[PDB]
Amino acid sequence: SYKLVCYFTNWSQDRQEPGKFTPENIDPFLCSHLIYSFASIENNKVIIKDKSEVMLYQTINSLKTKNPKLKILLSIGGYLFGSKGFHPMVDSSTSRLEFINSIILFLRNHNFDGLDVSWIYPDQKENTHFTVLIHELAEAFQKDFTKSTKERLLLTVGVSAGRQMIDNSYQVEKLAKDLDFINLLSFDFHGSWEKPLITGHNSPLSKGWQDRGPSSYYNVEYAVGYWIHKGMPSEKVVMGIPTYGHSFTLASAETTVGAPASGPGAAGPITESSGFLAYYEICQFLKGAKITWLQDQQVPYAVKGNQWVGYDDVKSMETKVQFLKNLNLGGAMIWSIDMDDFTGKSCNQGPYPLVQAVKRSLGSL
Ligand SMILES: CC(=O)N[C@@H]1[C@@H](O)[C@H](O[C@@H]2O[C@H](CO)[C@@H](O)[C@H](O)[C@H]2NC(C)=O)[C@@H](CO)O[C@H]1O
Repeated sequence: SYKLVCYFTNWSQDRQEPGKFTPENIDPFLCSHLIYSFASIENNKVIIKDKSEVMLYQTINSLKTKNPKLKILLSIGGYLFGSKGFHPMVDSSTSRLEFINSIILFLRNHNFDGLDVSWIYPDQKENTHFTVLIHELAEAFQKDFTKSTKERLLLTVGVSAGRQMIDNSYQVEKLAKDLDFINLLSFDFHGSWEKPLITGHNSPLSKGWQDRGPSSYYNVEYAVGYWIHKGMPSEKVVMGIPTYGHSFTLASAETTVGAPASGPGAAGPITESSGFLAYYEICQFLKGAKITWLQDQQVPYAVKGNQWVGYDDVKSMETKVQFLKNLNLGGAMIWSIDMDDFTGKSCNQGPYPLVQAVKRSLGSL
């Protein structure tokens, strides 16, 4: 039994085609779990800020009628929300209790199966707050189940794949008791924010030939091994796989991993954010590009003109699924299905080429 946990986002609705996504684009049988990104916190209570909020509820109810086994979770956190978003809610047990009670009511009222807490990232400063918040949610969800005729609300967390951040942020053995599973954020290993500013892959499975010492932690295999080492049962690790890539503008003629970059890559036409591209943008980028498969890191990168893009393709999906099966992981998580070529129109490999390849690979005996 493997999970396929699929994040989708509430900002993809604002994009033009072929990136214009709403919950109606969701195939109810594509994933085992869907996670809505992201809720907000107002007056210490959970809400959803989304012009299409009430239509989301319609889709939730429709999806769960079509596939009664489907679980749909609500996520709070994400990069933009940061640590600031969790204040003032986390500042006392009183304000945290307001929040936890709001969560139970909201999830039940709106037919959600659970909560994902994706705090990006606690670090030293918020380690205690994150830990207590998770512990209090877990306890409250259990108490609520003790009294309910309904299923216990699930509790998951999106967590760092970086060793140092993991060490600083988490009390892993406690997290292993409190969480149903972790959504391991095994991507954003490299990108245009790095100093020195050199090319590197978003989500390498394995270490680079040039990696030594601390740089040898910056890959998926290491991250998964580290979480397990720290006490997370392998079956509670749901390994994140990205459907976006990180891009660089090259500073010289050199086009290899670790070549100098002047900055992020050119923004994609649809996502309009220099430094990343959705898969449906990558399929356009690849026309006229030279693609290299890294034998050391087991992932591709492509170069065209002065642009360098490290991304994940169908070969990477099948490779990463074989790896997670070999390590007895709980499944795969996707960030995010609304950046796969969900329409099928860009890549000409049918709808959701990456996620279908994950599903097919997971299901293959
Ligand atoms: C589950 C989780 O918390 N994922 C994080 C995401 O927040 C982050 O994606 C980024 O989210 C921002 C909002 O917080 C978006 O504005 C931004 O477009 C988005 N970037 C991409 C490429 O999807 C992802 C990926 O970096 O990982 C975590 O950091």
